[PDB]
Formats: sequence, C-alpha cells, structure tokens
Amino acid sequence: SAEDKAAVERSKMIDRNLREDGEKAAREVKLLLLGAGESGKSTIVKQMKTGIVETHFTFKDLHFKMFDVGAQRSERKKWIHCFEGVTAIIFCVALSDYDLVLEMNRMHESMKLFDSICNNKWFTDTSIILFLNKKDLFEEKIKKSPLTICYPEYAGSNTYEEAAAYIQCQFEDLNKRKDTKEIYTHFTCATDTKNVQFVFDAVTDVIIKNNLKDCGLF
Amino acid sequence: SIAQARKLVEQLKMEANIDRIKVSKAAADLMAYCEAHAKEDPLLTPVPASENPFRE
Amino acid sequence: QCFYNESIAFFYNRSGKHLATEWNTVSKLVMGLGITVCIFIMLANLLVMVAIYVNRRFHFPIYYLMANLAAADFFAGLAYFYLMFNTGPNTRRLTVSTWLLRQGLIDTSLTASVANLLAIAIERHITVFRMQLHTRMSNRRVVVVIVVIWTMAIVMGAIPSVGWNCICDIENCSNMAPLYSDSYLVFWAIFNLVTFVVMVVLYAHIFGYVRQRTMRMSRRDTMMSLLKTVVIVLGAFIICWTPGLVLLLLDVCCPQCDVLAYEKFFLLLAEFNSAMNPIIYSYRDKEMSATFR
Amino acid sequence: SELDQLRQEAEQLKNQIRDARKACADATLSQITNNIDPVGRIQMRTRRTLRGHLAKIYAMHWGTDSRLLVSASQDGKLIIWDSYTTNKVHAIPLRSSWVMTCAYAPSGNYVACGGLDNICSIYNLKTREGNVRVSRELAGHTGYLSCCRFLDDNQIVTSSGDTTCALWDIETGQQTTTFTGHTGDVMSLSLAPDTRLFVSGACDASAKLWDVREGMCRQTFTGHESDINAICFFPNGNAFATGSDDATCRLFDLRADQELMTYSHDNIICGITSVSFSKSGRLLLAGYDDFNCNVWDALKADRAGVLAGHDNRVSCLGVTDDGMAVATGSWDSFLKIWN
Ligand SMILES: CCCCCCCC/C=C/CCCCCCCC(=O)OC[C@@H](O)COP(=O)(O)O
Repeated sequence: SAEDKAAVERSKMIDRNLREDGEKAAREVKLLLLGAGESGKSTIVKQMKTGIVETHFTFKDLHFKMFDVGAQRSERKKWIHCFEGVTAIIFCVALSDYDLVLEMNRMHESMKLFDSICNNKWFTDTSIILFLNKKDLFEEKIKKSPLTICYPEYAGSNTYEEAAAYIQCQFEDLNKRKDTKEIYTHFTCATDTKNVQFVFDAVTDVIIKNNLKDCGLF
Repeated sequence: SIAQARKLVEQLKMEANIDRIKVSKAAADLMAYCEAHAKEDPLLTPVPASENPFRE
Repeated sequence: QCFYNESIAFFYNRSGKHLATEWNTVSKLVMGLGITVCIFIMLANLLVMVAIYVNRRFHFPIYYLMANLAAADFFAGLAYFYLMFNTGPNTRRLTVSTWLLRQGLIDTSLTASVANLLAIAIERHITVFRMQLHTRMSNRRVVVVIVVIWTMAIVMGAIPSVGWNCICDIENCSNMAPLYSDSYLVFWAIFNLVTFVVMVVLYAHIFGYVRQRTMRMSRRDTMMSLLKTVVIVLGAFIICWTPGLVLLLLDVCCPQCDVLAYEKFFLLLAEFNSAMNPIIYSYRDKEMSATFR
Repeated sequence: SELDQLRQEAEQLKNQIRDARKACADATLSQITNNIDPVGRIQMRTRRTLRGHLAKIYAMHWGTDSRLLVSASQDGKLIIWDSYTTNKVHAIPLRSSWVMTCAYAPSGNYVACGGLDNICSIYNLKTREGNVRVSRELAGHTGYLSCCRFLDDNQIVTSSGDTTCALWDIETGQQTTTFTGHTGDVMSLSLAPDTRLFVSGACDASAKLWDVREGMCRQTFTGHESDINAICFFPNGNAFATGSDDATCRLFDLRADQELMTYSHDNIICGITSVSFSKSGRLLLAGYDDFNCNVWDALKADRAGVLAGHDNRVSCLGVTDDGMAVATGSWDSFLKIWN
C-alpha cells in the first residue's frame, strides 16, 4: 500500500472533476439543427452567432448549442438515436422551393423528412422549432406561380399571407404526437435580428413545461 | 454502370475458385477444436471464487 | 400533586363528555362509516405504494414523496381503525396510557400527512423554479426531508403522551380531549394554519411565475390546468380541515360552546382528507393510472 | 447490351456458387452435434459495477492485460477503468461529445476513438510531462466512424458509414489502403488472430472477408434479412458469427463457404447490438435491445443463460483475452463485469 492510496486519490480527483464538468454542462441547451438539402440553415447560423459543426452562443444569461450534421450523407436511421435527449430540434424549410424541383418537388421531400423526424420513436417528447425562410423571395415568387403546383388541394388567393399559413398548417398537421410535443413556427426576419429572442422564448417555455411534467403539476 | 458490373463479375469470379470442403469435415474440425480447448475456458467451467481475480 | 391514579370516568366527568353504556344508533353509524373509510384508505394507499415501487419509471423524488404520503395515510387509516372498536362503550374500559396512545397515533399520523403535503409543495416549487435546465439533485435530500417529516410527527405525537398533558393541569383541560391541554390544541392548530399558508403561497408563486414566463409563447392551455390543479389541492385541504380546525379554537376560546356535537363527523372528514389524498396527487399522471390493473 | 449480358453472367455465376454450396452441404452441424451431450445451464452474476459516466455508454474495449478497459459515453469523456479494483486511471476529455467506438492498443500504449466527427482520434497514454494529449487525428472518411481496431502500434483499421473501410498509418496520417465493395454503412468489424484477414458487416444484409495485404474481398456471405450490427471471429480462425437487427445470429464457416448454424428464438424479437465468443468458442454471447444478453451454444444452438442487470439498452459487450469475465455496457451509464 505504498502507492495504492495515490491511485484512490487520483480517482477521487477525476471523479470531482467529472462532477464539475457535468454541472457546467447541465446548464447548456441542446438544439439539433435539421433541414433539407437546400435551405437557410447557414443564414440561421449567421444570424444567431466536416462531419458535424457545433455553434455555441449565449443570450440573456442562457447558453445554447446548435449541432449541424448536414454533411453526413449516410443512413440517418443509424445515428439519429445519438441525439436523444436534446432540448429541441430546430427544423428549417425554405418557402421559395415550393415551385422548384429536385424528379420531384423539393417541398414534398421536406415534408417527408419532417414526418420521419417528428414521428420518430426517439423524438416523441422533443419539441420542434420550425423556421420558414426566404419570406420576401416567396412573397415575390408567389405573384407569378401559384401554390397549386405543390399542394393541389389548396383553394385560396395567391397571396403570401394565406399561402404561408396554409403551408404552416400543412407542416403542423404531419405531427401525430399532438399531446407529448409542441411545434413552434416563426417566419425568419432578416432586418429585425429577433431570431435568437424567439429561440430563447421557445426554449424557456419548453424547459418550464418539462419541469412541470417532472412533477405532478402537468 | 458498366464498370461497376465488370468489377462485380471480376469479384464474384475469384469467389468460386476456393478450396471448398464438405460441411461434414468443417463441422468435425470445428467440434474438435471446440472440445480440445474446453478445459481452458473459465466461462464454460465455473472457476472457484478464490482463484477468480474478479470474484474476490 | 397531580392525579395519575384516577380513572377515565373522572376526567370525562370533569368535562361534559358522556360515556355510552351500549351501542347507540349513532355509535353504529359512525362505526360503519369509519370502517368503510378505513378499508378504502388502506386499499387505495397500498395500491399507490405497490404501483410506485413496482414500475421503474416511478423512481424519482416526487414519487418517493408521494409514496411516503401514501404510507402516512395508510398509518392514519390503521389508527382510525384501531380507534374504532375502542370508542363508545369500549372507551369506558380504557385506561390513561391506552387513551394517550390511541390519541397520539391519530395526532402523529395526521401531522405526518400534513408534513408530507408541505414537502410535496416545496419539492414542486424547487423543481419548477430551477431555472437551470436539469441540475439533477443527488437524490439524498428526499430521504432527509422524509426522516425529518417522520421525526416531527413522532415528536408531535409523543410530546402530549409524556409531559404535555393536562393531567397535572386539571382546570386547564379541553372538552373533546379531557386529558390533553388547550395549549397543545392551539399549537397544533397554529402549525396546521401555517403549513396551509405556506402551501398556498408556494403554489401561487408557482402559478404567477409560470404565467409570466409562458404568456410570451401563449400566442390545452397550461394556465387553466395549473389553476384547476392548485384550486383542487387547496380546496380539499380547506373543506377537510377548516371545520375541524375551528373546533379546537371554539373549545379553547368559547366556553359554553357546544363543541361536543360535531367532533366525530369532523374527525371523519379529517380522515376523508387522507382518503382523498391519493386520488388528487395521482389522477393527473396518466402513467400512474395506466400502471393500475 | 453489354450491361444486360454482364448481369446475366453475374446471375449465372451466383447460381453456380449456390449449387456448389449445396453440393458441399452434405449434412448439417445440428445432426453431427446431436450426439455430444449438452453443457448445461450457465449462470453468471454481476461481480463488479463501474460508475462515473453521466450519459449513455456506446462502446468499450478490453486490453490484452485483461485488467484495464476503455469506455466511451455521450458526455464527451473517454474513461479507462481497472476491473480488479474499479479504480479510474484516466479520464480523457474529448473535443467532440459524439463518439460511437473505442479501442485499446495491444501494447497498452495508445487508445482510439471516433464517431460523427468523421475523425479517428488516437491518444497516447505516455504522459511524459502533462495530461494526456491527442497524439494524432486521422481524417479522410466521408461518414461517421462506426468501429476501429488497432491492428498494430502503427496501423489501424477503420470502418465508416461511407460504405468502405480503410487501413491507415499513424506516422503518415494518410489512407494506406482502402477497401470497397459494400453497398451500405459498415457497422462493425473484427480482426483475425493473425491480423492477415478481417471481416466487415454492413447494412446490406451481407458480410465480406477482406485480405489486408492484397486488398480484395476473399468471400461474401449472405442469408440475413436486415442490417448486421456486429460481427466476431471464431478463436480458431476458420469461422465467424454475425448478429443483425432481425433477432437472429448466424455462424458462417470460411472453408465451407455457406451458412453453418443459425441462432433464433421465437421469444426474442428485438435487435442485436454486439456479439462475442468465449476463449474456447462454446459460448456465443449476444447483447440485445431487450436490456439483457443471451448466452448461446455454438454447436447446439440452444440458450444456456440470460444476463439481466441493466435498466436500458445494452450497447456494448466484450470478453477478455483470458476469458475469465465478460464486460457489458448499456445506455444507463453503468458498466458491469460478470464472472
Ligand atoms: C374534532 C376533530 C377536529 C380535527 C382534529 C384532527 C386530529 C388532529 C389532532 C389534533 C390534536 C387535538 C385533537 C383533540 C380532539 C380529538 C378528538 C378525537 O379524536 O377523539 C374522538 C372522540 O370522538 C372519542 O370519543 P370516545 O371514544 O367516546 O371517548
């Protein structure tokens, strides 16, 4: 036992360091950034602040982490479960692609991805923050081409106010866990620089609701 | 995708020319090797906790 | 100086309480009601405890406090069951020590129930106001508060059993508890009222904080559900204890007040409090009801 | 025209290989093993549990010393335990908290890790003057790193979801060799005792035997109906086993070049995460998603034991080089040793 106790001392030091790291980490939000092939996720990253990109920032004394894995290009069914427990999933969609094509419409692929993500067996209780980028571009584009190209069932005026709400309701309808999770929608505003405030409010609401759920209050 | 097809055929070609042996001989050799080293497996024959380094 | 050699007859005659010589109709009525309430309490709380201990999901501090409350309610039911078959004519054959024990059981059981309610409120406040995301507790504070609850209950129950009795203060004796003193009644009532005030304050602060921090994202409303839950939790306590709690005050302050009229129904209601507790704190959790089968 | 006739020739060659395998199938291992007596119920108890991780455990690996083992977790730490005394020796902080594999060098001088970052981090445990520092960072893979095994102190075999494997050189940092042929994500690999060959299992419901020296595929084995999550070598070197998500293990033999044995139970329907063999090959331990691990009999294909001490999915399972114990790690942040 000449040195065996130094091993225990080193183990105790390592344990207290691990406890400190866990304490420091538990006060950081986790936002998994998802989106289709082409969207404004880069614009969102720029506004807020090879395999995986991590962007850290702080707002009103609250820390936030955002993970981008768009460069994986592999089977999503294998690594998605690694993100179980994240505070929220920030999904991005560009409206301007309602008329474009990939073969098949890009909006339909985005809707399929949203259905696969929201209704996944790992993201049942994780909330989703939906972003609908390219607001002005879509407002200028809809004047020429109607939304009937993507959604034929649409019956309304070719106007931004109505078509945007139609797309929002169509994206929200895909949700099936209507009681375990909530979806937050916000049309990105480039001038205002308010995209961090909305994320902060949504994360605060999510944290408060999860706290209430932990106890019997909700 | 002609290059892929040619590569796949070339790969499958070498698979056929292998020293295949009847299943009976392989099973016999497997059983022999498995029963020869049975004495050295602790998991197979539970070892007393006195000698086991992990028991006590 | 004081009279430890006297019988229960003297203590009951010094006050206005009467000894029944046979099973009166009201005696059988209260006996049946109490037996039913006791079996219901026991069954419900045993079900709650087994459900909490069986499932792996219910292994968190809030569920531990709920299980402790269920155990306290089971103990209160056992105490009220023992009280039955020892009241009415049976009480004419009871001695001093047995009477003190019979009353201390009820006292400590109800005190433990109240303390468990307060601890649940405090834990909910902590869990809600922890602005930190998770900050998971070490899970040792729950055991500390549980043992403190049980120790405080045992103390409140045993103090009148040994030393704080009106046996040696004969003039300053109650009317419903001829052996106990009015000071102990006042102390218990003050403790109950303070616990209720603290609970109300905590829940109101919780509601206000939640409303303030959720109004921004408001536009299954959270406000309505939270308000309903808090209102039910507080109204149960109110309707169960206020009529019985004011009776001790009437006895200590108002002489000639006919306090002996509704003591038994008020005790039945105070026990119905524990009978209804497991439903209030376990009906909202869908998983809890699902585990039942 | 050329593509059509090439496809037809490929299908004819596959049919010829099927016919050759059938001809080689003179009997079944079940019949030859019917005479030998059963081993009996194999009961093992948790002899030591290890704590310290604040998140799920995704991979572990034993060392040649049979004493120290490495484990990874989502919390961003890589820990090195001491099973004999459950004493934490090293706890390396990772640059990225997303890791899905581990490895302990045969000489005990280096360790490896990797995952979603697509970079294989090689750490040296010398610590000449200070804390453990990243010795090297191998890059070049276009997908998540699923497994990595130290072929030597200078070489290492890696597998990624990019449908290919690689053999690197720590000193150079470049892909010394590349192995292609798979159509799906390679989820696991296992090295042979002599390090002259290895096997890779992908999500294409097939396994492939690769020669490190030459760089081509020796044999391709099929029969599964889902992704192969794990693969282990038989101690002899002429056979291996594969576990998939279809609730079924399969033992293949190289010299026979066909499916030798199958292990499946109607009572079990969940997927499989890891598989391992005992020092003698009698027992084929397999971890499942049902929070338990089911011991098998390589020759008789009958269950002989169940390990159930984890509260969540069992992610990693390993057997020591000595065979005296078995390590299991689950998503509950706790490791356990058996026997
Ligand atoms: C009156 C009930 C108000 C609610 C009080 C709940 C008890 C909590 C403990 C309080 C300490 C002081 C309690 C004094 C009153 C207790 C009266 C009682 O519980 O005895 C029942 C009474 O019939 C016995 O009748 P007999 O069997 O015929 O003597």
